[PDB]
Amino acid sequence: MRSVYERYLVGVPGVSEVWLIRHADSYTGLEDYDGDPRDPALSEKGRAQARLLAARLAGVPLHGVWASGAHRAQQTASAVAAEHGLRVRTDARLREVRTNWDDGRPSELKPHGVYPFPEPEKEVAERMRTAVTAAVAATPPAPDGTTRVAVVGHDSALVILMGSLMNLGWGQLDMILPLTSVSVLAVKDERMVVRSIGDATHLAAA
Amino acid sequence: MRSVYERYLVGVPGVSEVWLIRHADSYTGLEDYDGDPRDPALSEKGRAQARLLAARLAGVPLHGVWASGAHRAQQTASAVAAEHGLRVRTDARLREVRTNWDDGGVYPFPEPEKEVAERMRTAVTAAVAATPPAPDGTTRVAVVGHDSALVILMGSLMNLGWGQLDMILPLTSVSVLAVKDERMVVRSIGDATHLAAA
Ligand code: NA
Repeated sequence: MRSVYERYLVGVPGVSEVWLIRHADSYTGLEDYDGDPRDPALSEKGRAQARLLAARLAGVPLHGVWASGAHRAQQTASAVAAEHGLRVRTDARLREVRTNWDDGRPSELKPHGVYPFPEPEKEVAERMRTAVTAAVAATPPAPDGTTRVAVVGHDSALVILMGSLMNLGWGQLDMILPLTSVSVLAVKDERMVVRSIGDATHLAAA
Repeated sequence: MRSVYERYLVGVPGVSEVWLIRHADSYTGLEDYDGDPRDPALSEKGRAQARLLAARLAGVPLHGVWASGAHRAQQTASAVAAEHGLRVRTDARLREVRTNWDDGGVYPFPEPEKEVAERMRTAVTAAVAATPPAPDGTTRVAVVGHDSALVILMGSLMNLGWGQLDMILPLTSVSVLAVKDERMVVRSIGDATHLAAA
């Protein structure tokens, strides 16, 4: 009967938490899209979100911080890591789904919910899952209590990961992850379970 | 994108926030509750969770606090409400789904799923309508309820059936809705990160 909470990773020894974080606001500070548009820094707004996120996470025990190689993810992760004495570790498997088609067009957003991206959903989920597993594997276990790892990534890849863990097809999990939102996973080896999704309540304060 | 944000009410102006909260731990002290097991107070562990939740929400503008008539919901709501000088308001429509059969995935309850969703959605709408708008900013109402009825509401708002939203809401978790009269959108689900705070 409690094989149902073995699959829920509840009351199970050696469960780690992964706090999936969408990066903060970018496209560069809005004097104009002044810098290199291919890898923009956080905007002035995004820098403020990243501060509120880093303050909220300052109060939590944290044992590793990972990000994609995108500047906007790195800069969000760096604010978080600095509150804890951690390095940011980088993994290309956390990059956003490929959105541009090779023939010249961008990815549409059909209402139906047929998956619209040129990189297949199962590929995105597999690299995201592998990254999450590898990050936990790379983190020494917390001295007391739950090993916790922050992972800073990108909206569509994060939702694709969470939907795959929840057995929900593209667009069934009909929500948009806020910038600097926190979604918590529970991880025990290759078992991985969604605990919470999309919380950006630290943006309510300021 | 313009149409997107209108679907999700993100960037739409007159949207209110409803922070749906599962009540804190109860059935209270020991194997043997010394109290009335039909309507238990929070446990020692539940009072601690409620303190953490109250400290988390102390820094958020809040304009109203509602709960079911269950003691464990009321006591959780009271701890939140006390940080803002608010009165706890009570609505029976926020009660847990009926769990017991009159005689004694597949939806397991005698109270059908759609009725639970309807009374929960109506309660949320009525609470927002009962809250004077914020002086400046988003009007925000905390609503303390029960795990199954909360998940049924969120699933119904996302056109998911029972079991598709395959999550259990932690005790004292916060799930945020965006509300505009009859439009109502799930923005976050199940966050109990204040219980990690050392
Ligand atoms: Na940088």
